[PDB]
Amino acid sequence: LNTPEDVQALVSGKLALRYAGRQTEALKCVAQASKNRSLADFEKALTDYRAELRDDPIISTHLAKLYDNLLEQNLIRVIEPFSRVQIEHISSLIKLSKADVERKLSQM
Amino acid sequence: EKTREKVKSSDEAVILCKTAIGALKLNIGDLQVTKETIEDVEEMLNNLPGVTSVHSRFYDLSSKYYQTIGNHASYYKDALRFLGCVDIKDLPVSEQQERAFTLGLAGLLGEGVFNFGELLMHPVLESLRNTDRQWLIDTLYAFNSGNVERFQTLKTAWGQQPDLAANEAQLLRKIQLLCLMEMTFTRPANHRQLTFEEIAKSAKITVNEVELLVMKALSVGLVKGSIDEVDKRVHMTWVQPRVLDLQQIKGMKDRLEFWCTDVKSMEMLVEHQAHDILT
Amino acid sequence: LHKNDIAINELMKRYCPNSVLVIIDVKPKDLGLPTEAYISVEEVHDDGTPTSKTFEHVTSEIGAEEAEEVGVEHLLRDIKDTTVGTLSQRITNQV
Amino acid sequence: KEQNGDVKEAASILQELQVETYGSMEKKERVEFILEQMRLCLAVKDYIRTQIISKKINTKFFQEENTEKLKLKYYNLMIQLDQHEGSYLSICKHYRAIYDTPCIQAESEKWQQALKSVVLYVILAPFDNEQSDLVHRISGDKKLEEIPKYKDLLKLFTTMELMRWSTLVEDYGMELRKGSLESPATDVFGSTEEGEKRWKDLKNRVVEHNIRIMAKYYTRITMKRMAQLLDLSVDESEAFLSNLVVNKTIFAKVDRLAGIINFQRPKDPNNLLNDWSQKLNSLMSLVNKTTHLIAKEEMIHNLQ
Repeated sequence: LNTPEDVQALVSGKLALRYAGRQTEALKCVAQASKNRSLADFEKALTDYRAELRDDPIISTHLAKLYDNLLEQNLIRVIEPFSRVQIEHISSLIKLSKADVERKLSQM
Repeated sequence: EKTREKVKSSDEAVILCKTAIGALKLNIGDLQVTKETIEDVEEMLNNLPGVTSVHSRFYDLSSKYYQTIGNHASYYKDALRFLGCVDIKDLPVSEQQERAFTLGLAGLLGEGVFNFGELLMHPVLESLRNTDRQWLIDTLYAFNSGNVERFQTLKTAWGQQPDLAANEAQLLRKIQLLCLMEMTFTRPANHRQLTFEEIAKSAKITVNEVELLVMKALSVGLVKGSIDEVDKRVHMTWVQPRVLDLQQIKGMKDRLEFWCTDVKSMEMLVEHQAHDILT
Repeated sequence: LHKNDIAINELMKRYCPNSVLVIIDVKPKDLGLPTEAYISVEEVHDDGTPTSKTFEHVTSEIGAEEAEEVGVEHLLRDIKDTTVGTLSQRITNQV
Repeated sequence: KEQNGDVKEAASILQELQVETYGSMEKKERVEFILEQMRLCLAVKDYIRTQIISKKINTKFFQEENTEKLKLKYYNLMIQLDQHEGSYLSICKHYRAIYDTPCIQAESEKWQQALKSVVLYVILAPFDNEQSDLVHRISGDKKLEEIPKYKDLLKLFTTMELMRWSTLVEDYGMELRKGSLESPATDVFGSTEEGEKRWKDLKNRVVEHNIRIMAKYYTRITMKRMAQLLDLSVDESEAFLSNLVVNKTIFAKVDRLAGIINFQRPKDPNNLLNDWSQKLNSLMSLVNKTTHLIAKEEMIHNLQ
């Protein structure tokens, strides 16, 4: 529903704190990751809890928050191309994280 | 005040009252009363401004308003009221030529129209121009036609020592718009792209000021140009023109009749091909 | 026009303060539209002369009104309506 | 007032900050008590709690028509409310509500700093229409244009033409030492924790001063020439122009290819206005050429 404020406020809910565990750490870390849209935070905290990430087989939600954010990320990184573009106009403009973060942009 | 309160005479008593205020305003001071009643003169001149005596006295009070400094640039219009007011010389030439002297000086001191050699086929100044110092007119022509000959545009500092350094950078701006009329007026048609050497050479300025120059011309609003400086070579649009010379009347006849009879002749050729299918 | 026309103009600008003249031609062959408009205002002059009261050429046209051509296009009878596709363009070209 | 405010705080008075609006509203003591918690929430320092209680402030739109100068003396507290955290368009009506008592008062220095504080937030306010005609309204003032630094302010806004940041450092950093009013120049520039953020907003002003006229102009200039006419270098150009291409409402054009850019932003979808402008303008001017050149030729042969 993309209201991470209420996700934070309802993991601050009393009965969720009654029924807490490690999956609530997954919910809180991915909640902060979507709260601030640090896609590196998203990837890192996502892959930290992969064994509990299996219980959501809809990871299309997760890689579509990656994707459906990356669309407007490539929109804000496609308008700055006429402000001052830097070296390798197609594959050094983005965040460029962890050894060629492409095969996604070119894939799209 | 007596001959204003008892006199409502039919041959324009109110404007002669206001010019009496103007002509004896010479002692009462000229800042408390100038705006109010001197502006009230042309407020009351709303019937028919064709007396030319009230208009010459109106120049006299508006020129005292020019003395008590407000709007140096209004002196060109105040010249359009004195130069406008007088037609035949009706006062001694032996004071008129010094009036033309200080008229050129004070029209130089007000820089709003920046083409002050606009009307110089005007008799009751040109008969003074050919009796005053002959180079002051030629340096008005160095602000009218061409922005070079440092002899002229520095002889205006040689002869006229005061009141030039107080306007020197703005006079450099005036010669830097004189290049803007030159480059599309005198040169062959436009060249479509005009180099930094050209503007800087007529401007006698560096490379890194013609940019400020062409933006300042846009702030003035005489040219709608595209600032072509990928090559430092500037592209041209419409400019507010300068005075068409006699030789420029002739060269205008040349390129204009070139256009006229070429378009007319090739038009008759197109119609000569289009002549066969009328029926 | 002639120089008496300003006296005509200003002598009839007393009823309404504007009186626009109309040049016409009873034998027109070379002109375009007969209707012409002047107005008598002043710019006074560059030399600011004593009242250079000038006729000022206002733009003009032939007007238009619905069903005033009932007589006209029935009378003239010679009109080739809608010659788009033939020779009107070259008449405009020549002229 | 036991401890004049310890951690014992509004936990006993937020219960009381909602009652009197329902029993019997008195139009002054409710105001004199609704001012009491903005200094409490400056100690809380939560500015969204300060706008909870400012939501309780601005639910009292019936504010004028009192007995006396008390609301006109409330206004200093009403502006102490949103001096710092007041948003950069809220400062428009807020820092013109600072002026309601200096219209009435008989001071000329508190009125002078009232004028310089009704004008020095124009720098703070982002590019808008209400600001742009607000400075059309407040211009033509009585003692505001008497400050040549306000002539600098307006000169930085009329056609704008370029600016040098260091000449601005001169003209508006000699005002932080020269004193006639001293408190608004402190609050905007002399301060650090917010005044230096307003220095950053002044850097926004100098770079948007660049970008506005360079979006108006510069078709086919290069890039190092661009940065040296920006008065800020090429890495400073990518910083200072990335943070205004995030404005994402100005379309510009740059390329590298060796370090050379170009322009003409819409890629010219026109063969239409060429015909429109060129031919309609020229042909109608030429049909005027008959109607008025032969008019003047007939005039000059009336007078011959």
